[PDB]
Amino acid sequence: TLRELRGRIRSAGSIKKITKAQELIATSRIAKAQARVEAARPYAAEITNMLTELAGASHPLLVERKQPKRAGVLVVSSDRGLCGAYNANVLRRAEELFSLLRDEGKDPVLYVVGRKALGYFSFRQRTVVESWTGFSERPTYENAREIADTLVNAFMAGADDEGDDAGADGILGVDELHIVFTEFRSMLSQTAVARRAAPMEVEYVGELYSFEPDPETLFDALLPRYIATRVYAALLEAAASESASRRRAMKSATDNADDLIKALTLAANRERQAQITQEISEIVGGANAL
Amino acid sequence: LVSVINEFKKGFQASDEKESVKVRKPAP
Amino acid sequence: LDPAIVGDEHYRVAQEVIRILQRYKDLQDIIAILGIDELSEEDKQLVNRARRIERFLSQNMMAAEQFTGQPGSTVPLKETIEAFDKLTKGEFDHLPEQAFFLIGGLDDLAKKAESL
Amino acid sequence: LDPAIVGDEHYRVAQEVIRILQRYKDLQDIIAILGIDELSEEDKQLVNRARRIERFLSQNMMAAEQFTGQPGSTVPLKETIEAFDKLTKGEFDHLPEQAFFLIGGLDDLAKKAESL
Amino acid sequence: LDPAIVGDEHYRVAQEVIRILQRYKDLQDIIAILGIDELSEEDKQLVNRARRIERFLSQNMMAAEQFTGQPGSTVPLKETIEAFDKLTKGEFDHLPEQAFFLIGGLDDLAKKAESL
Amino acid sequence: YRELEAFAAFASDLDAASKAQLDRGARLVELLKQPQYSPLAVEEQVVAIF
Amino acid sequence: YRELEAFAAFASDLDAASKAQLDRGARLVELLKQPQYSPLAVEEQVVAIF
Repeated sequence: TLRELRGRIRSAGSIKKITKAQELIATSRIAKAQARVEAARPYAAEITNMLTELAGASHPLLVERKQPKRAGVLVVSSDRGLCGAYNANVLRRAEELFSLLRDEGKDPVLYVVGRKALGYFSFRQRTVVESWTGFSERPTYENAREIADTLVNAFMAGADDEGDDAGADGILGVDELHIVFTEFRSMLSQTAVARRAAPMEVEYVGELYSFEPDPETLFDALLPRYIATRVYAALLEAAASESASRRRAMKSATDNADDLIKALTLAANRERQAQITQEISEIVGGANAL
Repeated sequence: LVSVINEFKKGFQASDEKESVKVRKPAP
Repeated sequence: LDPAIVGDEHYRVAQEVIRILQRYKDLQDIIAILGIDELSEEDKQLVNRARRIERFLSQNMMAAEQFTGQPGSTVPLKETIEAFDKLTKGEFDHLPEQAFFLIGGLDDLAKKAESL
Repeated sequence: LDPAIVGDEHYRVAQEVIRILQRYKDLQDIIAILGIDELSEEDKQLVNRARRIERFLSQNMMAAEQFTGQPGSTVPLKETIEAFDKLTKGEFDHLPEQAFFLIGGLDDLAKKAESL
Repeated sequence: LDPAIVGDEHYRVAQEVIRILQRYKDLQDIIAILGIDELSEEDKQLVNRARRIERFLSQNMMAAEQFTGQPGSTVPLKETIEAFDKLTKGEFDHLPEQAFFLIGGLDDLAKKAESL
Repeated sequence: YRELEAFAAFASDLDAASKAQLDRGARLVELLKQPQYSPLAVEEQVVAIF
Repeated sequence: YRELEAFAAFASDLDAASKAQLDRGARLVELLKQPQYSPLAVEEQVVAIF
C-alpha cells in the first residue's frame, strides 16, 4: 500500500529537518568553543612557564617506584549520543593500552568519565572503582579540581603500599597513571592520544627572582594544580572534538536521508500509476464484457 | 500447591606519548 | 527439516542461524539511516557475526572455470556443521571479513587468514 | 457542541485535550526513533500528560463484565469535566499510568492508586 | 553547449561561472544565520565576486524603455565572452554593486563607474 | 517565521534578529484567527493589521 | 507489554515498576513455548498457568 510510503516520506522529512537544525547548532557550538579553548591557552602557557622557571634550580611523585605492580587509567567519553566513532576510537586506544599492560603484566585500575564508556564496561564485567558523571559538553574548573584531587590522593597512597602489602598508605595503591582522551588539532580530523602523568623525567638543556628556601613545598603545591590544568585542557579538547564529530555525523545523516526520500517518492509514483492502470483495465473489461 | 512449590524451589539447582619537565640547568 | 529425520544436531544450529539473520534484517533499517553507533554492545556483536555468517555462506563454484579460472571444491557435511557451530559460538571474531568469501572448507579459510 | 449551546468550560477542555493529543502524535512520530532525550522539558511534560490522558480515557462496561470478571459503573458529567480539567492542569503527574487503566470515576482512581 | 561547437573558451568560461555559482549558493546557505563575521577571507572574496557576477546578468530592455525612456541594447557575443572572462579574474569587485546592478555593455559600465 | 520554526528548541543560542523575527511571526499568526459569525469592517481590518 | 516494549527501546532510564512489567511480560512469553506433538492435560495446564 502507498499509505506506508506516505508515512515513511513524512517521517524522513521530519528527520532531515531535525538533522539540519542539529548540525547548525553544532557548528555554532564549535565556533563558540574554539574561542574558549584559545582563551584558556594563555593561562596554561603562563603556568607552564612559571613551573619551568621554578624547576630551573629547585616530592615522591617525582621519584620512581622500585617495583611497580598496578597502573591507573582514565577514560573520557561523550555524555550524549549522535557522535560517530568518537567513543569507539578512545575505547580502541584503551584496549591497546590494556594489551600493552598485559604484555608488561601490570594490572589496571579503571576510572571513567561519561555514560557511554561506563555502559560499555558494564556489559564486559570489568570492575569500575569510581565513575564521575554530570558532564554536558561544557566543563568547568570544579569537576577538574575534584577529579584531580581524588586521583592525586589515590596515587599518594601507593608509596608505603607496595602493591599487595596494605602498608601505611592503605590498599589499592597505584604505581603509574595514564590518560586517554581525544586530541583536536585541526577541523579536518582528530586523533585519540594516550599519555602518562605520575611518572616523570627531568629534561636538561643549556642555559634575581627568588623566595624563601622551601622549594619542595612550592613543588608540592604546584603539581596538583598542574594535573588539574592538564585534565582541564583534556576536557576542553574532548568537548571541541566531540562537537566537530557531531557536526560531521549529522551532515552525513542528512545526506543519507535525502536520497532515501527520493527513492520512496519514485516507488510511490510507480505504484500509483500501476493502480490507475489496474482499475481502468478492470472497469473497461467489465463494461465491454456485455 | 504453594507448600509443594516452596518444597521444590529449594531442591532445584540453578544453571547459572610522554611528558617531560623543562629545566634550564646544563646537564650534569 | 525436523529432529526426527535429520537429527538433533542440525536443528538447533539452523534455528540459531535463522534467528540471527532475522534480527539483522530487522535492524538493517536503523543501520542504514544512521549507522552502527546507536545500537547497544550485544546488538553490535550480533550484527558483526551476522555479517560474518552472511559473507561465509558463499562457496566457490564448480562450473565457473570459464570465468574465474579458480578450481572449485566440495565439502562434507560434518565439517560444515562444526564450522557453523563455531561461528554461532563466535570464535572467529578477530578475523577480517574479506577472508569469508568463496572459500569452501574451513581449512582453506585458515590458510587464507595469513594471506592478508 | 457550541459554547453558546453547551457551555464554555466544556468547549475549552475539549479543545485543550484534542490539541494535546495532536501534539503527542506528531512528537511520537519522531521520538520513536530519535529517543526521549532529543526534546526539551516542555515536550516531555506534554508527552507524559498525553500518555496519562489516553490511559485514563478507557472504562469498564456493562455487557463486557464477564470477560473482565468485574462489573462496571457509570459516572456523572460534572465529575468527568472536573477530572479532565484537573488532568489538563497537570496534578496527576505523580501517579503511575497503570492506575488509569480500566477505571471509573475518581474514588476508584484513589483506591487503585493506594492499592499499589 | 559543447566545446566541439561553440569552441573551447565558451565552454570553459561557462564551467567556471557554474562552479562559482554553486559554491556561492552553498556558502550563502551555510552563512545565512550564523553571521558573515565567522567566515574567512577567501569566502568573502568569493561571495563578492559571485555577487558581481549575478548582478552583471541584468540588461536594459525596451519594455523598460516604454516607461523610463532609455533605449535597449544589443550586445555582440565576442566582447561579452571577453568581458565575462576578464571579470572571472578581474578586479571589478572594488567597484560598487550599483554599477553592476544593470548595464548595457562595457562602455556603459565604464561610464557608470565614472559617474560615481 | 515559517522557515525559522525548527530552531524553537535552541532559541537561546540564536541571534537577536532571529528571535525578533520568531516573536513577530508568533504574534502575527496569533492575530489572524477569528470566531465565526463575526464579519469585520474594512476600516477595522486596516487598523488591526496596521 | 508488547505495546510498551517498542516505546521502552532506546530509553536512558526507566522506573522500577516499568522494568518489573517488562520482566513479567518476558517470563509470561517464555512460559508459553511448546514443542510439536506434545499434548498437555487440563490439570497440568491450569497448574502451569497458576
